[PDB]
Amino acid sequence: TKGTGSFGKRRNKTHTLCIRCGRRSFHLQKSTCSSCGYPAARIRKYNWSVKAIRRKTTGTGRMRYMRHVPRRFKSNFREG
Amino acid sequence: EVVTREYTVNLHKRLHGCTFKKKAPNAIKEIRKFAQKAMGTNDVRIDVKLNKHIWSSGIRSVPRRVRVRIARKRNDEEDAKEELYSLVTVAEVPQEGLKGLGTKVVE
Amino acid sequence: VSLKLQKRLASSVLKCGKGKVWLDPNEVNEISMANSRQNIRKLVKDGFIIRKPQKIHSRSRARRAHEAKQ
Amino acid sequence: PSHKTFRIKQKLAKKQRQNRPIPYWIRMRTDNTIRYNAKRRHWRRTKLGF
RNA sequence: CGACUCUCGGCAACGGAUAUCUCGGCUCUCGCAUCGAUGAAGAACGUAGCGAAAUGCGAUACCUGGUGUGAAUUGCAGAA
RNA sequence: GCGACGGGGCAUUGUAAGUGGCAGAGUGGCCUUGCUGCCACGAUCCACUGAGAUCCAGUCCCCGGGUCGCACGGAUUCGU
RNA sequence: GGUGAACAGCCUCUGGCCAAUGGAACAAUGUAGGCAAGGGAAGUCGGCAAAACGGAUCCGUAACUUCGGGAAAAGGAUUGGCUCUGAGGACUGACAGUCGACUC
RNA sequence: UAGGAGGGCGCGGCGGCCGAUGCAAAACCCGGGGCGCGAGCCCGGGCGGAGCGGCCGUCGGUGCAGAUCUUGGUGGUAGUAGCAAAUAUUCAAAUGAGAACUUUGAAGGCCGAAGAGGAGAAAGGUUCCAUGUGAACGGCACUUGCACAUGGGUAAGCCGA
Ligand SMILES: [Mg+2]
Ligand SMILES: [Mg+2]
Ligand SMILES: [Mg+2]
Ligand SMILES: [Mg+2]
Ligand SMILES: [Mg+2]
Ligand SMILES: [Mg+2]
Ligand SMILES: [Mg+2]
Ligand SMILES: [Mg+2]
Ligand SMILES: [Mg+2]
Ligand SMILES: [Mg+2]
Ligand SMILES: [Mg+2]
Ligand SMILES: [Mg+2]
Ligand SMILES: [Mg+2]
Ligand SMILES: [Mg+2]
Ligand SMILES: [Mg+2]
Ligand SMILES: [Mg+2]
Ligand SMILES: [Mg+2]
Ligand SMILES: [Mg+2]
Ligand SMILES: [Mg+2]
Ligand SMILES: [Mg+2]
Ligand SMILES: [Mg+2]
Ligand SMILES: [Mg+2]
Ligand SMILES: [Mg+2]
Ligand SMILES: [Mg+2]
Ligand SMILES: [Mg+2]
Repeated sequence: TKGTGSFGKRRNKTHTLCIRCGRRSFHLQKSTCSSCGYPAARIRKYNWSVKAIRRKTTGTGRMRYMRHVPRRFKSNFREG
Repeated sequence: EVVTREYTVNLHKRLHGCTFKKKAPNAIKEIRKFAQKAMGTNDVRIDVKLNKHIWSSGIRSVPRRVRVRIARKRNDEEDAKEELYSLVTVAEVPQEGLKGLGTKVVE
Repeated sequence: VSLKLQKRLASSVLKCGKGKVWLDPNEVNEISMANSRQNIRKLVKDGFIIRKPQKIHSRSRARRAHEAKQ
Repeated sequence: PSHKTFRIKQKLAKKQRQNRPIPYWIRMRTDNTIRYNAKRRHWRRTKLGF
């Protein structure tokens, strides 16, 4: 029946890890991430969840490159 | 004071009406109670051959009488609650059977 | 002085069931010092660790039965 | 399972390197407030979900 | 005389209120205009003598170089 | 005296193991037998045997019948 | 492995266990499982629950029927152990020899 | 009562005035003394260890017993209900501070092979193995462990992909 008997039959993964965002949201059969929208070129995000936006905007990671643009703007991007 | 004596224990009347999965386990307990009153020893050690005898017919058929010898001895082990211990063992028996055997004292 | 590592590795070395392994009850310390399959095989040779014989299941009563159904 | 991918084996390896109590000398540093590892994981209590 | 129940006081518990704080938040105002195929934002894995996280960094990996300063870093050890 | 054995009484079941049997449906083998032969197998039957086993555990009796073993108790409290 | 038609149930060998908190006692009321003189559904909304039947061999089997069924209808008898008797075979050179596991 | 108004009390800032405090501020505690019809207030004693108060004006996230109110903490219930499926354990010895529960030996039992046996797919992710261990955890306990700590361990032209 539903409930305990039916919960024993979880054996098959609907989602697995996504290469682009890293979350367990890649739907194997549909072949698209439910979180970031991969393989769609643009990223999946909505204005009806501002909280989900701020979990993944700029600044929540390293900013490997854009961290240094403020310092380069001062000194007007000098090239040695 | 060391003494060794021969006893006949009527296990039948002691275990009368006992649950089957407990009779031979309760037979061990009544051997132990018997010896404690027999020698005034709260420490009774049952020899492994006596244990084998009581279990020979399984768990629910226990010998109706047993001839044992009880030997009071010394706790030569310095670390012990009490001075003495008992060693209850199985005892050889004549072809006359248990006919006429009272409590004999071993030489 | 638990001898679990020795009761196992005796079954495996003697290639038998764990209920058929006999470790000598009077020299647990020699057994307890052997911590290896090599050391167990040495105890095997010295008679400190034997293989208990198989329990008895005879077909005499079946043979007599079949020999009376003839 | 025994059949796994390299990518899953890689992530499982990192998860193991992170199940360790903090070094004792961390507790001695100036202006320290770390008491214990607050992220320790046990395979039977919290599943990785991956 | 006692036990139990209720009660008053003293002491001791339980718990974290109150007070006193504050490298945090909130609000207002000002200045400026700077991401990306020359591969961004984001994700992953690595990386320290002793480190898991955070912070930092990329096999040159808690840094290399230049310049300024001018004698430390520090939980322990070591070259100094 | 008590306790444990043991003996007797009382009772339940229904004739123990072993021994022997010119008991036993029959069936093989071997004798110069000759039958009322000798060996071997054989459910059951018969005598020893109203036997054997059990019998207070909530049964009865036991001082000349018997074998034994026992403590000289620890501990707490009470004045009308 | 044995019983048996049987991967049924029941017992055993290889291998594996005795892991399910223990001790004492054995009131009511429970729960699970039995048995009950005489009667036999009178109980109850109601045969609910239980009991009765049950394998195999031989015999025998009605109405009705779409002629295939009904049918394992119904109704009877038998069943252990022991000691025998007969039948049913193979190969080898209407015979001789040897062998032979199984059924009735 | 519903309702309206006046005069007060109390809390926190701001502008001003007047002050207390390491010779002990705030907060809290008391069978301490008093004032006021009351809201409240003043003092004593203690605890504490660094801030605080009164008056005028002005301002506000300004007064709780309730909302099956929100969050946290705490009782009675109560050492109570309860720990009862899967037949079952017993004797010696070792160990140990401590053994009904660990280990060895012996005995008695069970699964009875469409298994309580031996191996895999999925799923898990180090649970595997050794050594050690204070607490916690293993709804009794434990010397013990699928726990904790430190180490070790997965080898392919032929098995797979
Ligand atoms: Mg549904
Ligand atoms: Mg399915
Ligand atoms: Mg699907
Ligand atoms: Mg009874
Ligand atoms: Mg789970
Ligand atoms: Mg007889
Ligand atoms: Mg007779
Ligand atoms: Mg058969
Ligand atoms: Mg079968
Ligand atoms: Mg009746
Ligand atoms: Mg009726
Ligand atoms: Mg009626
Ligand atoms: Mg009626
Ligand atoms: Mg009616
Ligand atoms: Mg019915
Ligand atoms: Mg009909
Ligand atoms: Mg305010
Ligand atoms: Mg308010
Ligand atoms: Mg309140
Ligand atoms: Mg109100
Ligand atoms: Mg209780
Ligand atoms: Mg229950
Ligand atoms: Mg099969
Ligand atoms: Mg292990
Ligand atoms: Mg516990």
